[PDB]
Amino acid sequence: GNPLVYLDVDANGKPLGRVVLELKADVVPKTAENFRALCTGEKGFGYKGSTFHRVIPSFMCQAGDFTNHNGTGGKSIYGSRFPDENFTLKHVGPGVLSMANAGPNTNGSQFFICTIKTDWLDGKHVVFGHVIEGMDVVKKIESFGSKSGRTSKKIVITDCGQLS
Ligand SMILES: CCN1Cc2cc(NC(=O)c3cnc4cc(=O)[nH]n4c3C)ccc2NCCC1=O
Repeated sequence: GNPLVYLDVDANGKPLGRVVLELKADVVPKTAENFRALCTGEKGFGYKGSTFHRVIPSFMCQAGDFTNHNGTGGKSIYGSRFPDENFTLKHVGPGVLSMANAGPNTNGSQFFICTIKTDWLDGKHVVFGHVIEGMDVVKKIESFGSKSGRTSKKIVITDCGQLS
């Protein structure tokens, strides 16, 4: 079945709790596998220790730049970028998990969790999962964002991995 993965998130060094994500490998297997392996760290790199560096209230929480920690970096398990697998899943509401990009076919490791329906991203960002548990954690993260995306607390994925 589809993987379940987790992100354990701190804000200013104190735990907020756990976000559990279902990865829709049934729809986007290549995109799901990238995220899964970055959660386990099994390729020797991944999300552990990295940050939510861009958080915009009433929009989304973005993370996954584990190389430069500022939005310029990250990489996939396949290489520095990989294609848009499909656009079948839509940005239907809060809790959607989707790939950040720098235009078509530039998926790496950066991703975002929506806190609203973001329909204008349909056909532009690859949706690959959703929050199973821990939306309260996502709302906390969101509350530490700003219009510019700059966070007002240091939001760190302290641990991450695969549950099933
Ligand atoms: C740049 C080189 N690059 C990495 C890369 C960068 C991004 N960047 C973003 O999505 C982003 C990040 N941070 C911020 C803060 C902000 O205010 N905007 N913002 C944006 C729009 C997305 C995916 C990938 N992965 C593919 C590989 C690749 O080409």
